[PDB]
Amino acid sequence: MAHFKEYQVIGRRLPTESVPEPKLFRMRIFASNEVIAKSRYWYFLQKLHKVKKASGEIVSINQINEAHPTKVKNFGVWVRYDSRSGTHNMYKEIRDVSRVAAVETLYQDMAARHRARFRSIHILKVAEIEKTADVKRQYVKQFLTKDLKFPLPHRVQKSTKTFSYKRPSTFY
Amino acid sequence: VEPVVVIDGKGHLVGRLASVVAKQLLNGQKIVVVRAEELNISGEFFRNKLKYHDFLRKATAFNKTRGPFHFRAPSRIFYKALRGMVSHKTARGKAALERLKVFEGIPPPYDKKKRVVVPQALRVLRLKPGRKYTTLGKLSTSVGWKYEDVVAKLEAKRKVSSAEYYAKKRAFTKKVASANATAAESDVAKQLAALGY
Amino acid sequence: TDSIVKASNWRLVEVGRVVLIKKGQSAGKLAAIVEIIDQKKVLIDGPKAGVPRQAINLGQVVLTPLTFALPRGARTATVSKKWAAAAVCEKWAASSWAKKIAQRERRAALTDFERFQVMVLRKQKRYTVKKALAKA
Amino acid sequence: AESHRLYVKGKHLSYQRSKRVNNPNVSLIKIEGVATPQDAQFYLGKRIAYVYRASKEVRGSKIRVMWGKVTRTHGNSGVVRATFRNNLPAKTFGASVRIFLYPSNI
Amino acid sequence: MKYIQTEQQIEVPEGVTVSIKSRIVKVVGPRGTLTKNLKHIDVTFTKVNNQLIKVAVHNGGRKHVAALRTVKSLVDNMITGVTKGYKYKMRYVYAHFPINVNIVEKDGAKFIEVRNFLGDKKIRNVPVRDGVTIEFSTNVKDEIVLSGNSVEDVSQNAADLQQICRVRNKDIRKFLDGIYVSHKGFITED
RNA sequence: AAGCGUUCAUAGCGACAUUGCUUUUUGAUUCUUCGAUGUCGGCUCUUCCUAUCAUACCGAAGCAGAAUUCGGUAAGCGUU
RNA sequence: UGCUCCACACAAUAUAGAUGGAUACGAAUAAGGCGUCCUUGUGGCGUCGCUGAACCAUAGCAGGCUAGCAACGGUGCACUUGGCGGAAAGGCCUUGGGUGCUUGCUGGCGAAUUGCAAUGUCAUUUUGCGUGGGGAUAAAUCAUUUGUAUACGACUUAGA
Repeated sequence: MAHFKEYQVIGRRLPTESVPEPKLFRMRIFASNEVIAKSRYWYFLQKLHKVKKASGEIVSINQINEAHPTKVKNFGVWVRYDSRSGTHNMYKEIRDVSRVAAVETLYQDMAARHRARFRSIHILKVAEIEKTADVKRQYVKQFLTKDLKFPLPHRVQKSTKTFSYKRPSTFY
Repeated sequence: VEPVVVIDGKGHLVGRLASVVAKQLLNGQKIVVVRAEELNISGEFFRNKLKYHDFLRKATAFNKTRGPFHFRAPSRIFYKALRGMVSHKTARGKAALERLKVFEGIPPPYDKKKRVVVPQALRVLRLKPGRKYTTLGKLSTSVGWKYEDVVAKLEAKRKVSSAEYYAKKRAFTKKVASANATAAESDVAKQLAALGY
Repeated sequence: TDSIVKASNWRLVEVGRVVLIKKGQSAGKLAAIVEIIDQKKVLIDGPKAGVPRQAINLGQVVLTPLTFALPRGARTATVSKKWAAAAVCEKWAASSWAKKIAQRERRAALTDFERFQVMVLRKQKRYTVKKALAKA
Repeated sequence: AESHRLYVKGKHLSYQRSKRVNNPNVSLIKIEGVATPQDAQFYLGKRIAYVYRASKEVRGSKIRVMWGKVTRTHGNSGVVRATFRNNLPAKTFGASVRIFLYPSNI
Repeated sequence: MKYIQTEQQIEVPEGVTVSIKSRIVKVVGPRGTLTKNLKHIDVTFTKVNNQLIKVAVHNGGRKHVAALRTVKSLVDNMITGVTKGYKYKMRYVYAHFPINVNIVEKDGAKFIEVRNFLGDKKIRNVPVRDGVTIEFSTNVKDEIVLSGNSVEDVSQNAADLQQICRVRNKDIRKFLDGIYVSHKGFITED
C-alpha cells in the first residue's frame, strides 16, 4: 500500500431537523487510495467527536500533492505509536522530498525501529520544517551541512548471468 | 555456455556457492570445483568450529562406524554441503553427484584451464564490509584435516609456475595489442568502428 | 624523506556529479545529481536527456567520473545552462565508456549482412595484422 | 563453416509440478542466456525437438526424435513451458534439447 | 545511525616517513621501522602536507566509527615507537624470597627466566620479542627496563612477566609478591 | 532485600514475597495395550545427562598457610 | 594356432546427453589491471573497468572441382628437435621440414526430384567376428602336508 497519497477529507454529521448545516470537519489523510482514506478519516473523527460514519457523511474527498513536488525539505512529524505494552508519543524528523514520500519512509522505518505496523500508527501532525538549524536530529543535521561530499564505496553489481569470468572489481 | 567449467571458490560463501552449484548440476552442467580449501563461510571462526563439533558429536550411538560420516577435508565438508543440498537419495540426484567433481586445491589438468567464478556467491559482494568471515583453509586444519602444509607448498608450486605462464602471456599479449594499434586506423577498421566493431 | 600514502580515488557523491541511470523507465540516460536526500536517495534531473527532474534511489543509477559545479537545489533551466556551458554531454561522449555503450547497442542493431561483412572484414584485419606478427 | 545448427540450444529442466505432485503433460525448458519474459516471447511458439540415440534403428535412423511445441513463458527467469507430442521420458533432466527457429515470426 | 562521514587527524612529526598501501603501514625513522596490518578495519587514509594524515570513514556505524579513533591512536603509537620509543620500567617486589631473573640464551632464542620466586625451582623462561631489549636499571634496586619500538610488543612482553610471576593457590592480596610495572615511560625524554 | 553476619543488606547469608525448569518423587487423568508388551529388588553389563563429589585450571571471601565455603569452564577421568 | 597390443573395418549395445572453441596468473576489493618512464618502489605518470552482450574463429557439394593474383603467413595432418609437467603428471610448449586447405583478392565450374517442414542423422564408448603386423611364452586353486592358525573358512607352511 506504501504508494500512499494524501487524500484531503471533509466530513460532516448528517443534517438533523434541530440543527441543519452541520460543523463540516476537515482532515488530511495519508492512505493508499480513496477508500482507505475515507475510513481512515472515519477512524480519526471516531476519536475526537461523537459521530459515526452511519450517523455522519463525507461531503468531499480530494487529492493532495506538494506545490513543488520535487523539492527536498525537512519534515518534523509527531505521532503516537501503540507500543507492545502500551503507547507513546513520538517525534521524528525525516528529510524527504515529498510530504507523502516522507510517510512512505516513516511508516517503513517505524515498523523497523519499533515493530509498529501501519495498523496502529496515528500521525498526530506532519510539520514540514520551513527553515534550517531548527531541527534536532543529528542524522538530518549531517545532511544540513554545506557541500555534502562523500563516496559510495563497495559498490554492489547485479549479474544477469549466474556465471562470470572476471572476479569482478568493486571500485566506485 | 561451456559444458565443463572449472569453478573457483576463492572468497565464496559456502552456502551461496552450494546453491549456484546445486542448480547447475541439476541443469546437467559439468562442474569441477578447485581451490576448495580456502572457501569462505560467514561467521566468526571460533563459532564456526563450535557448530561443527555440535555436528561432529551428532552420530549414531549403537555403531559409530555407520552413522553420519563427519568428513574433514575442506573439499568434502563443502561436498556434504551439497548432499541434502541436492536430492541425493534418488538416481537423478545420484547422477547429479556423479557429474560433480569437487577437487580441493587445483589438481591437474584444470590448472592449465580457466577457473570460472560465481558473481553471486562472492564474499566481497555479499558480506557487509567489516563482518566476520571465515576461511575453511584454517578451519579444516583446526578440526582434523591434516594436509594444510602439503597443499600449501603444492599450491605455492603451481602459483609460481603459473605466474610465469601469465608473464609469457602478457609479453605476447603486449605484442598482439601493439600490432593491433599499429595495424589499426586502417580503412578496414574505419568500417568496423562505424559498423560496431 | 617522503611519506607516501594513496588516496584511493572514488566516484564521489555530490551535487554536481553527472550520473548514469541504469534501470527503470529511463534505463540508460544521463543526469546530474540535483540534491541528496540520504546515502541511498538523491535528486536527479535530465533536461538534456528528457529525464524528468526526480528523486531516485542510487541503486538504479551508477556514478560517472564527470564533474561540474552548479548550485544545490537548482532548477531545471539552471541545470540546463550549466550543462550546455560545461559541454558535459559532448565530453561524456568523449569518454571511452560512452563508445563502449554505444557500440554495444550499435552491435545489438547491426543486421545479418552487416554481420557477414564483419565476417569478411575481420579476416582482412586478421591477415594484415597476422603477417605483421609473423614479421615480428 | 564449422557450425551447422540452425537451432538454439535448450536445457530441459523438469516436469510441470508442485511439491509432491508432478505433471507429465507440461515440461519446463531453459534457453541459454535468455533473461526475462519481456523477451522470451521470441522463442515462444517455436517447434522444438528432443533428439536422442536409440540402441536399434527403426526407420532409417538410429536417432529417434521427439516433437513438441513451446507454449508459454514461465516464471521471471525466461523458463518456458513446452508440450510434447510424446511426454519426456524423465531421463531428459539436464539433457540439451534443440529449439528450432520455426514457425518464424519475423 | 551511520554518520555519512567521520574524520581523525594523524600528527606525523617531520622525522618520520610513512608508507601505506591497502591496510599495511610502515614507518621509517631514527629509531627504526614498524609494520602493522589493518586488513580488518575498513578505513581510508589521505594527506595534507606530509605532516598531517587524514584518516576517515564514510557511512560507518557506531561500532564501526569507534575503530576509526582507535587506529589513529594506533598509528600515532607507531610514531612514538619510532620518534620516542616506549620504556617499561618494572619492579621486583617480594615479601621474603627475592626475585632473581636470568638473562639467558638457550639456543639462539632469548628467554628471560624467573628464579627464586617463592624459593621455587621453576625454569620460568619467557620469550622476548624483536627490538625488545632487557636492561637492569642500575643505581636503583629491583628494576628491569624493557626497551623497544613497538609499544604492543614491549608491553605484551611485560604483561607476560606479570602473569608468569603470578603467585598461585594463595590469597594474593597480601602475598604482594610478583612482578609489577612501575611506570609506562618512553625511551627518550622530550 | 527486613534483618543476621562486630562495624557491612547481597563473604556467607538472607525474613516477607515473587518469576522459572524438571519428571530423578509422588500426585491427578485414562490417550495406548485385557484374543498376555512377563511386574519389584538384587547380580552383572554399557552408554548417556549435569543440576559437580573428587580430579585440571581459575575467581571470590569476615580465604596468614592448611583445612576451608561459594562460584566459573568442565561429563574426560573416576565415585568403594 | 591360444593371448595381448598396434591400423582398418564393419556388426552389435550404450549414451544422467558432443553437435564451434574449459578462451589457464596471483592477490586485493575502503582496491587493482594494463601500459610508459625512472632517483625500483607499498615508485612516477597515464589508460581502463561500470559485465563473457567479451576474445578467437566462423563464407566453399555438411562444405565438391578448377584457374589466377598480392604473400612467406595462418592452418591442419602426422613427422621430428627437443624441452616442461608426478597433485589425479597422461597433457603443455617449442625447433625444423613436408604435406593439404586457405574466404586476403579475383574468376569460372557443379549443386536441382527429399518435389511445402518432417533430427534428416556426421559423436562418444566398449565389444566380436576378422582383416595384417608387433610382443610375449605363467600363475593360482583343489588334493597331500606343517603349525605361529583354526569351529568351517581363512592364515602361515613344505612339496617336480
